Amino acid sequence: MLTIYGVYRSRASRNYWMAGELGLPFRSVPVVQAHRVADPLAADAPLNTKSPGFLAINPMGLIPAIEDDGLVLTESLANNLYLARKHGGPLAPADIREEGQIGNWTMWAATEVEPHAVKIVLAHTPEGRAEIAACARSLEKAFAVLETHLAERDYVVGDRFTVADLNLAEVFRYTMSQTDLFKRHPQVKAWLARCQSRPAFKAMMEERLKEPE
Amino acid sequence: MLTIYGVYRSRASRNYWMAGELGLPFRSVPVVQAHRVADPLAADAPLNTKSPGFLAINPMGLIPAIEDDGLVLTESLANNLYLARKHGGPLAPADIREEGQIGNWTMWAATEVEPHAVKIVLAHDNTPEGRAEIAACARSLEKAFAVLETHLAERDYVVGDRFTVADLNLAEVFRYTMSQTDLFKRHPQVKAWLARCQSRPAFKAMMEERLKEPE
Ligand SMILES: N[C@@H](CCC(=O)N[C@@H](CS)C(=O)NCC(=O)O)C(=O)O
Ligand SMILES: N[C@@H](CCC(=O)N[C@@H](CS)C(=O)NCC(=O)O)C(=O)O
Repeated sequence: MLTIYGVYRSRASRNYWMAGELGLPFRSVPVVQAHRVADPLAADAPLNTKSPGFLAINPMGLIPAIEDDGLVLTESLANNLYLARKHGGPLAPADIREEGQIGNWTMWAATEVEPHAVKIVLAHTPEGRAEIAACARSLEKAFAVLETHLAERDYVVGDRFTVADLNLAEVFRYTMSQTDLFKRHPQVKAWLARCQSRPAFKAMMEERLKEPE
Repeated sequence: MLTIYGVYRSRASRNYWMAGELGLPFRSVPVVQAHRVADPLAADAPLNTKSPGFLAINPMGLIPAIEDDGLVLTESLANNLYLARKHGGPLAPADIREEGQIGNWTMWAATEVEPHAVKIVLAHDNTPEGRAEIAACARSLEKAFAVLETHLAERDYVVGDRFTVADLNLAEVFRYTMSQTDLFKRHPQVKAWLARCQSRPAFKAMMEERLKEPE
């Protein structure tokens, strides 16, 4: 069985959604970020990223981690590529060419988009604008590239929803506060709505909503 | 024949090394960073990341890009995973579990090591307060070094007790940190692992070509 370590209000959401798309039963262990807990090492602290039990399985001290048949993996987007390769189905690459493409879009998201995106979710006056207008403009390159790629496509790879769309959608979810950025990239706007209208996404976010902020 | 776009004095070194490890024939197309070039769009300009001809290959305008039978891939570390998977041999994952592990280490390097590593090399290539800004980045890397150090206590390589694409990927990210001698001093197993990776003939041959390019 699959075990997923991490609260839904974290990058673990990427793995909960993927598991849902694949139809996998899983066990959720709601490990909390150590900064959202007042004194992480107290006996009555919630299970968190600085707990020795958790550090024994992910020495990096970050969520998510998943454990599948003894194998522990600790990188959210890569976790998803592994689940797709393992379990197959339409979300998985169908040939070596798609594997390259899916891998390429996933790493592009991780290195060129996520770092700026996540700062916006941290940010979320003239001072609040400048810090956001900086991270917003950074993303113009990324948005433009995806926008052009989606001119004649509904999905990034193989004319169907894949793990590449799922990985990307979750990174781009961090940017949704930037209304203006989406308005000038309508193909990305349409694509992200298309990804988020899926039942397994809805059902992930409903579980997520049950955790206090 | 594989085409690799990018000068060796770039992240394309990662793909040149990998191709060499795999014994793949490739065509090297030098593409420089547009900021190193006086007039990137002028007709006499060397091919660069802002050249329309190149932008038609990789719309992101970054190097490396590899082209394999029409398929264009544009993320150095992931390019190597693709090459390993396609061509096989001992650098490639032998099964789904190793694929998981090799993928995890690669994404860890990309998201958790490289950003700080890059800022070392960018400041170090290009002051009393300057030595303090670097120490901030150096401290952010302690975590990552410690984790790899622990993992290497009783391993010579990160996965499957042999040199794989995960080692090659990590080695190239960690090369960016080599100026930070105190960090390596305090993590002798990482230092020994890096030297072991760099002792390999394909790495030496990649660095020999690299050294021909001006700077
Ligand atoms: N690259 C990792 C990043 C993991 C990560 O940064 N996780 C955060 C939560 S979203 C965390 O656990 N932070 C620990 C803390 O700040 O206390 C991944 O994508 O899984
Ligand atoms: N994340 C990509 C992109 C790497 C990247 O940004 N490369 C640099 C040179 S190593 C570049 O293209 N610079 C061109 C410029 O922006 O001037 C990868 O790892 O392949």
